[PDB]
Amino acid sequence: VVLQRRDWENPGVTQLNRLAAHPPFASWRNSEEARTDRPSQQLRSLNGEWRFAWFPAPEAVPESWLECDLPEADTVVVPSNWQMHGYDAPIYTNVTYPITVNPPFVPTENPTGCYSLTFNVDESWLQEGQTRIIFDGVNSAFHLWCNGRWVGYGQDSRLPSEFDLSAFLRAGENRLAVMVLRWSDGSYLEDQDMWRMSGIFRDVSLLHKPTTQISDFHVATRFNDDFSRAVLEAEVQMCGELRDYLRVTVSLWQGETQVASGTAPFGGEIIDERGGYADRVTLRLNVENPKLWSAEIPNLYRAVVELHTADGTLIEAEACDVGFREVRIENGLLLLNGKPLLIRGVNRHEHHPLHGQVMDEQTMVQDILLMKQNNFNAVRCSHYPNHPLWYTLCDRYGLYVVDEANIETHGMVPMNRLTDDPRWLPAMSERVTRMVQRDRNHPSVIIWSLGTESGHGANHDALYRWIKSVDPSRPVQYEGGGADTTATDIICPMYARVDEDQPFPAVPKWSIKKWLSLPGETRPLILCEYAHAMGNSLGGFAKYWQAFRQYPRLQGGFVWDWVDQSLIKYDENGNPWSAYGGDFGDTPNDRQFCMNGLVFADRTPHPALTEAKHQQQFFQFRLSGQTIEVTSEYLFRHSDNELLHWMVALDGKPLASGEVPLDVAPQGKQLIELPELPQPESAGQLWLTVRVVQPNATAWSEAGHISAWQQWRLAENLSVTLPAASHAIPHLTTSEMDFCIELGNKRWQFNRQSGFLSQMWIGDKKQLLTPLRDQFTRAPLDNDIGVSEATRIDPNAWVERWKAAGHYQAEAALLQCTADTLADAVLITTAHAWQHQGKTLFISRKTYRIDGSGQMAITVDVEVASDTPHPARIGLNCQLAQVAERVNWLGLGPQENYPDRLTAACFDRWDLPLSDMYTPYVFPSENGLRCGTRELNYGPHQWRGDFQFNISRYSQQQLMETSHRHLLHAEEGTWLNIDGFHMGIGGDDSWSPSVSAEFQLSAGRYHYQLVWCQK
Amino acid sequence: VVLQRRDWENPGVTQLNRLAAHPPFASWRNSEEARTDRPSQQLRSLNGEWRFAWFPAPEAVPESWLECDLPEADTVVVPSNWQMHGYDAPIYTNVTYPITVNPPFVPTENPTGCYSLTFNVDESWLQEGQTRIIFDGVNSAFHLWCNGRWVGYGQDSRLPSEFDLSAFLRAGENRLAVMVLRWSDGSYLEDQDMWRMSGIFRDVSLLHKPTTQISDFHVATRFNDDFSRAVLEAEVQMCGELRDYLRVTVSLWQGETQVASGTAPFGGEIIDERGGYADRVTLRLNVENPKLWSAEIPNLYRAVVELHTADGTLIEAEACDVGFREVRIENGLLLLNGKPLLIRGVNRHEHHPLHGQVMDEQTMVQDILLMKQNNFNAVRCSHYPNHPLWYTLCDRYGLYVVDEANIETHGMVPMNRLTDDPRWLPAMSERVTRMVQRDRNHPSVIIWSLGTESGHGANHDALYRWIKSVDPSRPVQYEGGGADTTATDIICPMYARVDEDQPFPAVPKWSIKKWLSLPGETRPLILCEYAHAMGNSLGGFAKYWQAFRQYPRLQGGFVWDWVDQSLIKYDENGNPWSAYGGDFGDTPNDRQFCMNGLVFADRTPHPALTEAKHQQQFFQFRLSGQTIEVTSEYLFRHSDNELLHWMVALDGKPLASGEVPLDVAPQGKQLIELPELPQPESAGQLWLTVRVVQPNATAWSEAGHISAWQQWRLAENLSVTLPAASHAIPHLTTSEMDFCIELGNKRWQFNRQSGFLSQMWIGDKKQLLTPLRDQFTRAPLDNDIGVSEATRIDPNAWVERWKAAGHYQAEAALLQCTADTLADAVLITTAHAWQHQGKTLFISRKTYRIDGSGQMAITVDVEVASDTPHPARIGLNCQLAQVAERVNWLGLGPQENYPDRLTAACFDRWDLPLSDMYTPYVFPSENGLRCGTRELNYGPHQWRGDFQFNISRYSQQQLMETSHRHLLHAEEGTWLNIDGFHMGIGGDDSWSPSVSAEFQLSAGRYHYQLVWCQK
Ligand SMILES: [Mg+2]
Ligand SMILES: [Mg+2]
Ligand SMILES: [Mg+2]
Ligand SMILES: [Mg+2]
Ligand code: NA
Ligand code: NA
Ligand code: NA
Ligand code: NA
Ligand code: NA
Ligand code: NA
Repeated sequence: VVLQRRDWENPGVTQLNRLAAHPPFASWRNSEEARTDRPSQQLRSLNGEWRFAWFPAPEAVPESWLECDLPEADTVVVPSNWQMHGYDAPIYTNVTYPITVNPPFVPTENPTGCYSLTFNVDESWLQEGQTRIIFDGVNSAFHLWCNGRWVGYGQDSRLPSEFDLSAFLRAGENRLAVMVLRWSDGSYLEDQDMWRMSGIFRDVSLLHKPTTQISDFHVATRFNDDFSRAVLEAEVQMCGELRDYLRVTVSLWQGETQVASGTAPFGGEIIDERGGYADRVTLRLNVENPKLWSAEIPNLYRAVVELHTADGTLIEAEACDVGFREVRIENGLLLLNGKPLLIRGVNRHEHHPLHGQVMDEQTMVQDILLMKQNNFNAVRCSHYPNHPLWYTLCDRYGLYVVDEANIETHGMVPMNRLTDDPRWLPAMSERVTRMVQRDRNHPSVIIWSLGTESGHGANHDALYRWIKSVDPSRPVQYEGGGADTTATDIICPMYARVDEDQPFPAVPKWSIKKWLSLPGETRPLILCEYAHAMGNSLGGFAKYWQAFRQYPRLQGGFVWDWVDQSLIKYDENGNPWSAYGGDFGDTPNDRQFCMNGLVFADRTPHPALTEAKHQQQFFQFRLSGQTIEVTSEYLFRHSDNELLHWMVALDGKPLASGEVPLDVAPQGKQLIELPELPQPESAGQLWLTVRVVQPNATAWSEAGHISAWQQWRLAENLSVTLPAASHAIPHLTTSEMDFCIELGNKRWQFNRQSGFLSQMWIGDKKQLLTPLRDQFTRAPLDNDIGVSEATRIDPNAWVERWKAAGHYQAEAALLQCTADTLADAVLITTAHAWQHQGKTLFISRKTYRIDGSGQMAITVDVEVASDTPHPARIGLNCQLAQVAERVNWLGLGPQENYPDRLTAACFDRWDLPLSDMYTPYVFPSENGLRCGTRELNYGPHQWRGDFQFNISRYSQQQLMETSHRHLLHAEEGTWLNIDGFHMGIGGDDSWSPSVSAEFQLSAGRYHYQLVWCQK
Repeated sequence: VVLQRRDWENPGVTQLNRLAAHPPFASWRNSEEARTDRPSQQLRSLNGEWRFAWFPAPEAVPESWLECDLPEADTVVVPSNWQMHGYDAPIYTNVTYPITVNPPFVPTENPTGCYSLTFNVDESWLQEGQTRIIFDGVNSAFHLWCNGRWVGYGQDSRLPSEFDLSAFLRAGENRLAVMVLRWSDGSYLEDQDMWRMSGIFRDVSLLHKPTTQISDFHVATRFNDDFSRAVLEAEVQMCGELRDYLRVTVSLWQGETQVASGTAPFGGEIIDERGGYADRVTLRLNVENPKLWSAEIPNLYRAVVELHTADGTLIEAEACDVGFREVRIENGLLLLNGKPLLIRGVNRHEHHPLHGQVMDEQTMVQDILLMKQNNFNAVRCSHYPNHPLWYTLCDRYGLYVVDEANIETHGMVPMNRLTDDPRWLPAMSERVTRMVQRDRNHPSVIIWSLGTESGHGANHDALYRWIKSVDPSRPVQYEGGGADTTATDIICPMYARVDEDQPFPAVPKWSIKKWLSLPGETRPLILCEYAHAMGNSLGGFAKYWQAFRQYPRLQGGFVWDWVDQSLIKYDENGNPWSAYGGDFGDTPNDRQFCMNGLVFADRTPHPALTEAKHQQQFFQFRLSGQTIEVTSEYLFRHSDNELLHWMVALDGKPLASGEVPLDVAPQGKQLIELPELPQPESAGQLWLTVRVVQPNATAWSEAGHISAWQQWRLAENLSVTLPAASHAIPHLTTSEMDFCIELGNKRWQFNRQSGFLSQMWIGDKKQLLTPLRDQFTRAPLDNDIGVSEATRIDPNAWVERWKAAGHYQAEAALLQCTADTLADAVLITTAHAWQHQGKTLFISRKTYRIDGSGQMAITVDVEVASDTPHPARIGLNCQLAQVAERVNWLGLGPQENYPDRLTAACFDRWDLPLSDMYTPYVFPSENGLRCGTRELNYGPHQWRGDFQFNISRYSQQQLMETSHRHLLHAEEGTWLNIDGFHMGIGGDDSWSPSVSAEFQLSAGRYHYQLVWCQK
């Protein structure tokens, strides 16, 4: 019958014989074990070694398999995705569905996973009560057999499916058989931008409950106006036979102290003309001066729910963690415990590079620590309900959660083709309701979300009202259909810009500042997705946070996203490398669009991460005279684990420094008086750096953790002294093909046909492998490329503007090249013009001055044609012969920084190994820049001026021709790029031009100067 | 798989392979036929003779039935209910489920109907296009096979279920097999107070459409401030292969005149980031000064939707009737076309005494004509979507409709057990959504309803918002959970009273005047059920209408209900009788509670109908001197078919009459002067009577139809003349046992032991069969009985208060009986005491004065113990010897009227046959009373005074002992009851006391006088 019905091609059938959803159960038979959240004997794990066989379709599955293990089958770990074991390929597609769009049908070649397990069941579990099996995650649909008999069917990859096995088991050995289909009618609602995989990827377990049992329970907390009194309200439901002797007790614990308690018989209030719920009871407990829950201080109580007899004999007990907090919207502001929130959030998919989409505790804890260490306070479950342990961990560590239902239909045309169709309402409702029924008691969950990218349909409206009706404690949001529909309490756009309107038809993304004050609008605005962190990204990030602070109704957003979705492949010699879309034969695919993280697959930080930490600081600073003003952005806590370190330095050289304790109230101010500063000996700029240090370790950080910092310029003494004139005078040697200059053990050569410095000698040794030439291009970033491909060009992306304008193909034509001997120097003058098909793009005019002391002063003036696309950079490059261990500079650092992403960097003297001067982005591009530099040292070379640079073993050319980082090979010597000017990187999104006007190189005339010498 | 799946015990499966729901289609291939609504060749009826066999379960059905006709099966007529043909019993239950409550399961003994049909299909339908089958109604679930192969499955008994037969049909003979189950998981949502039947009870048809087709269309009409401009908006959706040459044209017609037109290609406006619906188009037509639709004047246009090509080739045509009207709630008022409605409504089930739940045109038309003739302007579809033809007739004749979803869970405990469970959301949503998708283009449908008596659950909220999202042109209403929840735009209580609060816990029925002004309340109030019309009922009906008129926000209600649900059975002689609950072996049952109508099952009126007509009049009246002031309650029309008849009479005798045209604007007044009336000579009371008459016939009434009336007392001249002094004197004859009085041929006898008038003689004929005695009781009405039964007594009911107090068993004790001889008369004086168990209930003191003219003046004074329950009446009864043909009276008439139901009756001189003085209620009770009577004539007898009376061949004893009207037999002679005072009949409901305080007999001391003579 099962192969005849094809329930996996019927959106009217989403389960068969499946049990009702509920909060996490353990069925404790002792109240103390429940209180302390220790393991339960009534909850067994079935994870471990199972039997597995792969089939191309469900028609290919032999009928013997229902009763006998297949000898052809293998032994594999569960939980797992079968693509991670090599049985078939994982696919990466973004918008376009991985199957033909023909609802409700799927392909006839539908890969099939046959899992089986032989296991023991104890006699005690069968004599009394109810034994159930629980599958936490099966992708995407499945049929279940026990001892050869059919049990039932289930869909939705991301929520538990449970079945009663009481009538099916025997004492001793038992056999489970699970048939997992890769594709089903459920797939039409699971079109998230991620790897498409399948199998049993979350926990399997077995739970024993009594016959008379707790079948559901709800906890609520409401408050008086000043939060000095609370009422905890708990509604409990039972199953089994109803008797007068039955009782529930809900008791509230704080550590080992019981603070409140209530006991009552079953039989709720009268509800209508037919009475009340005889199988339900409500308990109300008064709590005076409750400790409140927030992400700043995650205060938790333990609630224990006991079903028992009047006389006091336990039947069973459940329990959960309780956080006393209020979430409400008033006067256009989202409030937590009466104060306006500021969301420092991120989006987080469940991803591991080795295990695929299987989640474990070690990884989850690793993620939460990094988040909190980097000033984040909120997370979005993009875009499905998470592993149940996630919520418990957020409750305990302190993070605000947006729990989101497993619905995305991005690939339909138009986007709401299913979500407006009443025949898809049943399948949709189950994905929203079963989420709310499971997670409604977690305090970390503050907002419900209806899914993502499914346009706006009437089904969203019904399900919105359903949530508001069953759970008034929490606001509901939904971005689809323009981000401000009747199905959202919060304006929640994706990738809307700070100042810039993007007036798309029907679904415009307004500037967030403008969006608030549209006629009739009153709601708060929090971006569900912003600052697309693909590759070298996060430009313009400070612009959001400046707006967030100034505008009360702008309350933050969630960065896209946390972690790169790369996977590990192995080569011939057995070495691992990071792979993205296409790398498995998967076609069509969306290549590297699956890598948008602030961290790599293995949780190493991208440079963008430090920019997020600095801008998301909790302390704000102002300087007046000798006075630092410190302001706190905390809403509830004092600065009880904070001190201020201050230091003053003269061009990197330390002069004075000290410490002061921080004692600031939430929203308060503290004025710190700096002592009399000693007077500086010499020329240079004085800088002040402050940083907030945490002396004591926490649950989430180490002793000495740095949480905030800020810099200021102090007094400047400009250099007014002439370097006393030297004895020596440089000598010029004119040839037809070269101008050569000599001074002691140093030699310079200017080629008279190319017009550039072709070689330079210290003593006798060659310093250059390539001539010193102008450069107006960069190895293109992901933001520069957008969705542009070889076979389908988008002419609007920056890379295509540059290609079509000939910027990459342009050839330097020499206009002028003269030499003159002066009293104490030699002066070389050059001029070049870069042309493409008869159009002059660039003109570069230079003078090189070599004086008696071996210093070379280079002066550059560039003209750029007003009607060419603004250049990526204006600077110089060369390949040095020398390979040295260390790079030393006086400028912004120590990490990678660009003009629109440099606020986190500080001015000082930095020193790193060469390999650190390279950011290993999986898709290679321009990387490693440092800005605002006054001095650079590498080997015996020193450059001075006011410039930006990168230094590495990889040419811009290798970087732009190579697609995977592991395919790069180090070149002879070190490629040096020194720019007078560099274009911003943008990243408000990664599919259209996103570099803001004030970071484009549009001035038409540019000037910079540099001194090159030996040290 | 069909027997193994058991899809009828699974609320997660409500259909298999069923096509989407849609507005009435006919697939016309000629535009002129679509416009004129003439028959289509592409829509065949399959109604007529089919084959049928009955089984006790689906397991008992032979497999040969799929392949071949069963020799044992009978030929029967479809549509029908198989209970109406005798195959099993119909069941009457009100609240309690007809099956054991154990969701989702049904009994293993499940009466199965096996239907089959052999039919031919036109050759062309096989070559190309799509052939579907439509079942408008199947009760309650079914499986379908064509030519032995399985097609699909269907639930919901009240909306059409459609299937594609294209891959199934063949040349020549085809056979349909339809397996119909009585019970399903669908029955849990179908617990309406009604007979429970089964089968194929609505139409069956075949529809042939092109492969490229119209699959959906919506029509909407919106207006400017004063309705002088309209825009008609029509959205159209297609199925099949998209071609650039395709087009849609929507044209609007009034008769043969095209008023507006619009044409466009497919491809709607951009909706989201993925574009728009390429398979859809939206047309907008301008209409200046549109004829507006209302129930007063049902102005209709015709819209024709053509799917064609660019060069003018038609593919197919659909169509509908369009009414230009706006429905909105503003400032707490329900407005139609800017004006506040006053709903004169009624609930109506689909019921026929012979054919059960099968509807036909003739019965439908008959129903509508009788409603309009009685001043009803609105109907409620209790409690499911009706036969499609009903909405077409309502559009055309003009009645406001409340379309109701087929959801009632009355029998659950608590009432919302299912409707609050997310696992019942899918089954529920299909009942709401598929109603709306079908009926949204009907103009007569002004309000959507979510069902009835299912409590208030979160599923109601979700479906409330769904309707408001897809159709904002109509308010949504729902009564469950207290009548004023968040799932209704209208306060819509059932049986809430005018002045009296009933503060039930959780779900109080506040008095309707009070309900309006509760703190925070702003909504309009229209009762969804009021004035329960069970048996002798509708007392206090005037009180509702007075308040409807004084309070702008009380906008009317729907009477419960239209027609008695009695069925026809046949006895031993084959003579018909009216049957109710229990008479088919059906048990448990709710007896006569299925009979609640204003009309009998055959559409003969109850007396209550005329009271509805009068209180619901559209013209109000005031008299001031010679001035009659007429006011119109019409909102839209002038009195263009209305004249006023006036007449003045002196104690029934005509003195003057006239006619005046009526020309009153909507909400207008008109003053009409009376000519000065000729002076009346003799004593008496003058009465003015006015009626409004329609001189011309309409679509719903004949010429001469009376639509409104009113009466006033004018001048009274009190009688002062002495009667003619008679010359004879009455003689007394005493014995120990009797006082006899004699005058001429006349003779009176008084029993000195009982104390009553025991016999009277006119010459030598006895006039009495039973002595003249006080009576304080009545054969209890349904309102008297309530839910009280022999096996479960309700002590609070009036009949039980009377039974327990001994009213029915009280025996008369004689206290005093004397005779005196005066100058010209004989005086008899009596005193009686009625006692029960040593307690005195009533005392009656009488005098009888028999004088020289032969007249007998009876004076009566009664005491009623304040602590006894107030009596049903204070009067006299006796059984007269004579049986006569006519009854003639001066008083309120001509129909049955009671003290709290007599506003419709007029004071005049009435003359009827004796049988019209008896109302044949199916469950017999007190009936046929007439109030305000000053003179009664019957045979040679005449009674003068100021009394209430009823006259018949049936004693109060027989009426109370007999349960069915057909089991009554005429008694010898005639039973007369003459009351001085009679209690009200009540009727606000029929399950608690409902007679208002001022219509109960509580004065304690009563007085009345009669004169009995032979005229
Ligand atoms: Mg399915
Ligand atoms: Mg997407
Ligand atoms: Mg079913
Ligand atoms: Mg009911
Ligand atoms: Na803000
Ligand atoms: Na992505
Ligand atoms: Na590259
Ligand atoms: Na009113
Ligand atoms: Na009834
Ligand atoms: Na009776």
